[PDB]
Amino acid sequence: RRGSGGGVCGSVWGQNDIAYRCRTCENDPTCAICVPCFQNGDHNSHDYSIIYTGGGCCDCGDETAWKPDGFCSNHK
Amino acid sequence: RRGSGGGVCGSVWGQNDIAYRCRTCENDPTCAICVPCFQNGDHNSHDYSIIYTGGGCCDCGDETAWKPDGFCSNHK
Ligand SMILES: [Mg+2]
Ligand SMILES: [Zn+2]
Ligand SMILES: [Zn+2]
Ligand SMILES: [Zn+2]
Ligand SMILES: [Zn+2]
Ligand SMILES: [Zn+2]
Ligand SMILES: [Zn+2]
Repeated sequence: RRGSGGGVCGSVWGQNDIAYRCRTCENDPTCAICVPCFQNGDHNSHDYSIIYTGGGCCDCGDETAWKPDGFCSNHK
Repeated sequence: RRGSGGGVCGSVWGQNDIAYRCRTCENDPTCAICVPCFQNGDHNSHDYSIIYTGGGCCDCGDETAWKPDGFCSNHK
């Protein structure tokens, strides 16, 4: 199966790449979205943080990993 | 175990690699098959599209991801 199937970002991170955690939007504490997806969505007043990913894939557009209100303009 | 052969393709994609979505053959909207397997199969009149994968692996030969009549000639 493909990582961007079903309208999901799936941008792939290297081990030391930064991304965003958003405690307001996440399904669980391992979820995260890429900086572009964060910047093209609405997380005003959310409890978000820049994190080091340890690799992985962006969850934006995946409703089983991230609340849809937290999707960016390209995956909403 | 082996990655390919044994009636399974398993080709692994990078983030930006293209592949084929075939809505006629897919088990679900996140499935995809690699360009060689698409070109070695029968998708005449199927509703297929070239897509960007976001990584992942080819579903050709995996009956839980892809209808067998959409398997290429090399993965049964
Ligand atoms: Mg036709
Ligand atoms: Zn993203
Ligand atoms: Zn997004
Ligand atoms: Zn948020
Ligand atoms: Zn293949
Ligand atoms: Zn094949
Ligand atoms: Zn097909």
